[PDB]
Amino acid sequence: MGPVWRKHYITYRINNYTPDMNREDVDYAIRKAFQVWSNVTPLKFSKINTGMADILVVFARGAHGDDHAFDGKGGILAHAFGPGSGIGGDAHFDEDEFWTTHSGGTNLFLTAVHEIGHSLGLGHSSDPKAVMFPTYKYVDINTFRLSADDIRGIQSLYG
Ligand SMILES: NC(=O)[C@H](CCC(=O)O)NC(=O)[C@H](CCC(=O)O)NC(=O)[C@H](Cc1cc(-c2ccccc2)no1)CP(=O)(O)c1ccc(Br)cc1
Ligand SMILES: [Ca+2]
Ligand SMILES: [Ca+2]
Ligand SMILES: [Ca+2]
Ligand SMILES: [Zn+2]
Ligand SMILES: [Zn+2]
Repeated sequence: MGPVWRKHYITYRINNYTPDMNREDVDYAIRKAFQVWSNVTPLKFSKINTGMADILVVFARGAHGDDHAFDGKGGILAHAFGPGSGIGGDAHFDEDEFWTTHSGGTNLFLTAVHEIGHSLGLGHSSDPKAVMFPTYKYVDINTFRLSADDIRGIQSLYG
């Protein structure tokens, strides 16, 4: 349950870029992460560079202006606010992690799929195979799929 977006057109904006990855790789990871969720819902996501986006994507360090401070390398990798105005929906990634396109460090795509889950109103899964399982663990992103539980979860919220 919990809050949900009351529209099917949702915008996002990348507030800033980790220096860990090149810009196009960050854009790609985020775009593909939204696509994962749009593939199984009526939701559509558009990136904007100018304007008032629903979901702000932010990389930040330690105490960064909200009530969910980061903890340096390891521990919490990211956090996101559920649907709502203002800071609602926004997804924040811990810059003290080393973000990657791959298995080294912390994979941005996989983390973003999880965080966008939260941005859309999903909670955690008890399926060790679900992207909404509470702890990060790398899986081959080339064959990544939502689990049936993730799909049940998001379809119960939208459509
Ligand atoms: N423990 C781990 O496996 C890695 C660290 C590994 C490392 O050292 O690199 N950390 C993690 O997996 C941590 C653990 C957080 C904790 O202490 O409870 N989880 C997190 O960082 C959560 C964020 C996450 C999970 C995943 C994931 C899960 C399954 C498959 C693929 C990716 N991707 O990002 C944090 P959150 O759920 O958004 C969150 C944040 C703040 C609040 Br308040 C509430 C919820
Ligand atoms: Ca917002
Ligand atoms: Ca951390
Ligand atoms: Ca970093
Ligand atoms: Zn934050
Ligand atoms: Zn989570």
